[PDB]
Amino acid sequence: NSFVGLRVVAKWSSNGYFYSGKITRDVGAGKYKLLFDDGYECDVLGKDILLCDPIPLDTEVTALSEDEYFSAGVVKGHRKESGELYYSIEKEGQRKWYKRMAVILSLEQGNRLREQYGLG
Amino acid sequence: VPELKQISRVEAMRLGPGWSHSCHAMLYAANPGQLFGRIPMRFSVLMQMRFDGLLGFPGGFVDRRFWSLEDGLNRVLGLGLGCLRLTEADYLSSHLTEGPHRVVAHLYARQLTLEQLHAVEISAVHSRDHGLEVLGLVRVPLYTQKDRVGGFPNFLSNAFVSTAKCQLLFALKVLNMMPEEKLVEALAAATEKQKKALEKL
Amino acid sequence: VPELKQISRVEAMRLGPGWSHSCHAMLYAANPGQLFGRIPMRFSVLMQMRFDGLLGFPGGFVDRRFWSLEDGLNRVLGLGLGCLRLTEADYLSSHLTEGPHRVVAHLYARQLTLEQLHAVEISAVHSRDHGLEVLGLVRVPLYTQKDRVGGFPNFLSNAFVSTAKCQLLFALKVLNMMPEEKLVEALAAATEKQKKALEK
Repeated sequence: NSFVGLRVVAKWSSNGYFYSGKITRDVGAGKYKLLFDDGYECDVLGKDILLCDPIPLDTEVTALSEDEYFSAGVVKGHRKESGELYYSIEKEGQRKWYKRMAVILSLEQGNRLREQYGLG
Repeated sequence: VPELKQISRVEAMRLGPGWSHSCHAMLYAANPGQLFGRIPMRFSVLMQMRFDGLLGFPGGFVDRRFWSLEDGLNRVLGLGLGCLRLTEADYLSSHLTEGPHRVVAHLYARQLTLEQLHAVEISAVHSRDHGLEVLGLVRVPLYTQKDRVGGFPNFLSNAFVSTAKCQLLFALKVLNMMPEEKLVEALAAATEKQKKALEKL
Repeated sequence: VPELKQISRVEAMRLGPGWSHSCHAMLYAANPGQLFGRIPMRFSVLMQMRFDGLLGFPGGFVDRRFWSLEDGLNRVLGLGLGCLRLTEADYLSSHLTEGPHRVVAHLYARQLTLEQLHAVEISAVHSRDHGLEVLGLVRVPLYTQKDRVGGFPNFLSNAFVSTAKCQLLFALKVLNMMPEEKLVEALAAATEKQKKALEK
């Protein structure tokens, strides 16, 4: 039973957004060292971690569109190219492709996944 | 009091290129003046009205590919205040801002003389960013009036950059400018004022 | 929409002694500049952060048993804006404020060049009341950004002198600076912001 090396979507604050990353160390006492794809590394409790990779189809997520503003969308497909995962997010009837780090969950969107993928 | 998650400087410098860095300065000075000749002001702090209609501190986003955090701050201060240079000795803290974007906010703070603080206000009206990104400087009133709203509570009820409002209250506490008991009191009165004003409309 | 009862100038001068009078000035200028090189700024209007932490217009109370409305207003303006005197021709409107206290608020307005407006901002920093009753001047952003809150709607979500917010919206309309639908939209977004922010 080891979570080290598994891809997750986690929040680094109790009321923040969920970002994609990986578990690096088992700090113990329900705590995990998590390295986010953005380079941020910190300890995170299991209740703040979603063990799901990729984000399931039809999930509502928050995506960075046009590299300026975030907005809500729905996952409609996945695709990997040269090791990089791309999400097909539909926003108001229009689909686009987003990098992995451009796809996050709001506190409400992620909390709705805790019972299916949560670590606590 | 709203609080952002702190991060050490060296660990912020390890954040990946997907993070944006912002540097802002809290300039303040002891003020022996008395409003109406009966209300001591104690300290004056400088904030500004931004292009987007929100209050915040001087500064902005910095490029740190090939420059330090201080060099980037001084660039955005030279455009926004036209004032003199700050150094690494003025660095106070770094915070991870509320999402969704990945931003780490560095806060600097220096106590000037009241004369030097006014000279910053004079230079700011002559700066390139005046009228464009910066729509004016405002002094923060740290006093409260007999009605218990006038002054600092009313000021906190304005619209802020969320990061700046957290930085203001965090700095006033750790710089020993306002007792933490007085900050929670003022912030509570401000919220109450916001409640009533919104209940009506 | 904030809309105070409007009374004529002569009807306001015949009110009993229990009424207080205030005089404030709205200085604005046509602005041909573009923010970020895209959105137009159109007009610049001057307001100020007051000692009490609220936004409002330059001016204050005038005691009619000592001053006329013009001489009283100009005494206050001289202490905060330097050398700028308005006249009876700059008078715009009179509005009866919300209770309990009975106050009549007289709005004055003068168009300037953007150069002259900036000169007023320079004089204000050197004025006598700078750092006492006036904590700084600010320009009103009349534009709205792509996110529909940036600019004028965010500005309208700040804390105002109740009369000043009505005088701003009234003056932008009758001075042909903002369309009616342009004001309603901004005020509705500002209110939605104050709700969205206080719930979170």
